[PDB]
Amino acid sequence: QVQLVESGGGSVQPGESLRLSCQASGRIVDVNDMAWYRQAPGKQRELVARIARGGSTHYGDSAWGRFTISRDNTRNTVYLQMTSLNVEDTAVYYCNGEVKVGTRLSPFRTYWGRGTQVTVSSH
Amino acid sequence: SAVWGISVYGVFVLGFYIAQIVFSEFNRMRLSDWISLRPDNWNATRVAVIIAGYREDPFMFKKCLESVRDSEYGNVARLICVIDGDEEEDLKMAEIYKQVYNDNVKKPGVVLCESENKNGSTIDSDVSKNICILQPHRGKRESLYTGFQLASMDPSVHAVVLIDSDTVLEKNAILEVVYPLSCDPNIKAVAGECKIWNTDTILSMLVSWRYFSAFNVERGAQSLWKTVQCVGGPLGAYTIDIINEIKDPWITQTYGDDRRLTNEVLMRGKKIVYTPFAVGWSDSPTNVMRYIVQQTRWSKSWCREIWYTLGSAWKHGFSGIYLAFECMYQIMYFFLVMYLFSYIAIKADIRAQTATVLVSTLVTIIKSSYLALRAKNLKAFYFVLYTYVYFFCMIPARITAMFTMFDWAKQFLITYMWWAGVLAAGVYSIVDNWYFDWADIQYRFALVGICSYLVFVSIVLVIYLIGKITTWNYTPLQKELIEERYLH
Amino acid sequence: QVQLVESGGGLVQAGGSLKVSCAASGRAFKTYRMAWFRQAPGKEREFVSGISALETTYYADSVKGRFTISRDNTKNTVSLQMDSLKPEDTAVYYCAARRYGGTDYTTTGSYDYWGQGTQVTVSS
Ligand SMILES: CCCCCCCCCCCCCCCCCC(=O)OC[C@H](COP(=O)(O)OCCN)OC(=O)CCCCCCCCCCCCCCCCC
Ligand SMILES: CC(C)CCC[C@@H](C)[C@H]1CC[C@H]2[C@@H]3CC=C4C[C@@H](OC(=O)CCC(=O)O)CC[C@]4(C)[C@H]3CC[C@]12C
Ligand SMILES: CC(=O)N[C@@H]1[C@@H](O[C@@H]2O[C@H](C(=O)O)[C@@H](O)[C@H](O)[C@H]2O)[C@H](O)[C@@H](CO)O[C@H]1O
Ligand SMILES: O=c1ccn([C@@H]2O[C@H](COP(=O)(O)OP(=O)(O)O)[C@@H](O)[C@H]2O)c(=O)[nH]1
Ligand SMILES: [Mn+2]
Ligand SMILES: [Mn+2]
Repeated sequence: QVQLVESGGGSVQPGESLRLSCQASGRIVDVNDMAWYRQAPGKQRELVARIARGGSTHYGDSAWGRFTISRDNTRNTVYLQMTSLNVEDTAVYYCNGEVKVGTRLSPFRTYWGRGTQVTVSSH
Repeated sequence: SAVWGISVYGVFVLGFYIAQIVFSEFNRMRLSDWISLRPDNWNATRVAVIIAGYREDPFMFKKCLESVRDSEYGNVARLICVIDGDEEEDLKMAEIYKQVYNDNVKKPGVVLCESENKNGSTIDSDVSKNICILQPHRGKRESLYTGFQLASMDPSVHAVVLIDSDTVLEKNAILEVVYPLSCDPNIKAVAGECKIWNTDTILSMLVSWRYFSAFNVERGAQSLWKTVQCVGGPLGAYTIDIINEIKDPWITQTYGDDRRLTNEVLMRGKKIVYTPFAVGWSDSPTNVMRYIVQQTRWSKSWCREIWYTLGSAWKHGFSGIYLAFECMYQIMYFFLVMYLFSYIAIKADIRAQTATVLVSTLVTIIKSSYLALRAKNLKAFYFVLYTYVYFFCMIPARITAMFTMFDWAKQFLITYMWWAGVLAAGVYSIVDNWYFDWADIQYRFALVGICSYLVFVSIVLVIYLIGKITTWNYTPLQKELIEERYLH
Repeated sequence: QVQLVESGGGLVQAGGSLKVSCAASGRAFKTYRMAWFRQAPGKEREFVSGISALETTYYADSVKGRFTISRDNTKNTVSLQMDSLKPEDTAVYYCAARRYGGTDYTTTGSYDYWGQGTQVTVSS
């Protein structure tokens, strides 16, 4: 039983940063990979960024040069940095993790987060 | 006609081995020049790693997966694991993957190659997560086909690294296979070194040194001209474009995989190199019968595919002359050995039998001397015993492959026939030359030579026994694996 | 065992040529070292020439460049061709065989199987 804290977003003007931080739960043996999925009020959910323990990065169709992902594996946390936001970034962001709980023999289980709302509007 | 037959054999073997050594050294120098001038922390070729396994050992599978996970390459897209599974017994490998990697196993009802829609989108939706696929049991080629489809549907992967389910990669194994792909826009495949780690039996040690010779000398000599005949199964790399072009003919044409793929790259007129700085640790059979079975299959594949390298050489221009000569040498070496043994057995002359034995021993000692110099190891002299294996485990396998291709049962009947013939020839020679003459200088030469040879072989075998007693023969990875398996 | 029967030889004047062949009936005329010995009326038996099973030829000091020895394993005959039969060749020639032996191949005791001898005479 693990949970993802989520730092929280809000309402922002176009062209600034968000600094979305997702922190994992307590008792944890290993964390392999963690990603930041996004679900717009439009067409289903999609992927924004994914980061591995070895530093490899998998970006989405709009993250190539706008949003970066950082691990800082000291406290099994993930950070997403947002730049040059536009009005199409209003969505709900979900934290995805692969966590062990019991021991080394326990399998890696995929866990999702509650998510945070990010709205970009000129109002 | 004896002296000519032995001098010709000695020259024909040793001169070609020395030419191969020189070509291998030149290839290694070129590859070391390429490795230098490489920027520090280099990762440019996005790489998809493909593992195909079928009922693997759980410990070795876990070691392989962890060696992949511990690799120091920073631009790996994802790990694609394809299993001939769909059954209850093949779910243990999936469980091991889940306990080392994601819980992202997919169990489609069909194999990709047998469908009107061969795209990987029917089984894959996220190109980010490492994926495990449980195919129906069809074969290695089908699982590799699914791996190609899953890797080629992401428009960012540039190359695929194919490894087996039992290889333990070094931390820089992935980096050193995908780097040569970036050095020449005609290089489409790269072969890595495969090292045997379980040298706790005499057959295993001899096979390990045979692998060292066959990779660091033969494959290096081939790679000097960029015409490597076979890309090693345990560790290979292919560009994604050549995979896209040669995948379909390779799947709609058994054990010719990683040899028919290399062959397709060769008939396309594309270059293939071998890098000795990428090491993957695989194992070798420790039984004579299983070794003979494996060599029978390999020889079947070799005699099936040699007729394509000889017709596709002209595509390489004048660099294919080495390929044609190597094929002719491999054809004629077997016949030369067979004819030489037959002549020496039928004629039954002691001063010629001793001469042949001593010349063969000297040639093998020179080969083992070079192997020890290159490997910086004193155990390479064990290779002097490999001449037995080739005579008693490789000739019957080649004959069986030949008599199967154009014609127990067939598999294990030519082996005992060959052994019985060898024993009969030996007994006939001894019984035909039963006399003692210490006045004759030629008899003194023959007797002293044969006694010296037996003394030398006995000393080498006693050294091997002492090394095996103290566990000095074991490779460091073998000792680590023994300790870890004890811990489990 | 090997049984040896001599053939050839006779009355040849001083300076002529002659041939003496011993035929050995036995299981294996392939591994038998052969030799020829001469017994003279005023002397004793002594080694004059011989050939080993590997076609190595040994000759006596006095007949080093005179005779020529050869063997034929098909017809089982070992032959000695003598040229320029000067005096001291008036002797009985015996053909001897031996399968197992040591460094001493000149003493009459080394060779196990002996023949009956053929007489060769020379007239001045
Ligand atoms: C580290 C370097 C060391 C160098 C020095 C090594 C020692 C050198 C030799 C030292 C002296 C040893 C002499 C040999 C001793 C054994 C022979 C012996 O003692 O008995 C003699 C025997 C016949 O004796 P017998 O029948 O009993 O006669 C009546 C009296 N007893 O005679 C025999 O039966 C001999 C039988 C053996 C014949 C062997 C012929 C084969 C030669 C090699 C060819 C085979 C090659 C392998 C097969 C290949 C097939 C393709
Ligand atoms: C019970 C007794 C009568 C059996 C007699 C044994 C021999 C008939 C066998 C045993 C070891 C064999 C030898 C082992 C290896 C070779 C190498 C083989 O081919 C090579 O030379 C390739 C290896 C190299 O390049 O040196 C030639 C025959 C030969 C000498 C074999 C000749 C036949 C031998 C002497
Ligand atoms: C080390 C190496 O490259 N050996 C070549 C053979 O490759 C083997 O292929 C089989 C297989 O069934 O796919 C695997 O089990 C082995 O691990 C591979 O090493 C190849 O089949 C053969 C064909 O000519 O040539 C060898 O050199
Ligand atoms: O029908 C098959 C037979 C083998 N393999 C796999 O391809 C490799 C072949 O190695 P093998 O088991 O034959 O032993 P080796 O030849 O390496 O000694 C192994 O990873 C197998 O699991 C497969 O995928 N389908
Ligand atoms: Mn295995
Ligand atoms: Mn294997």
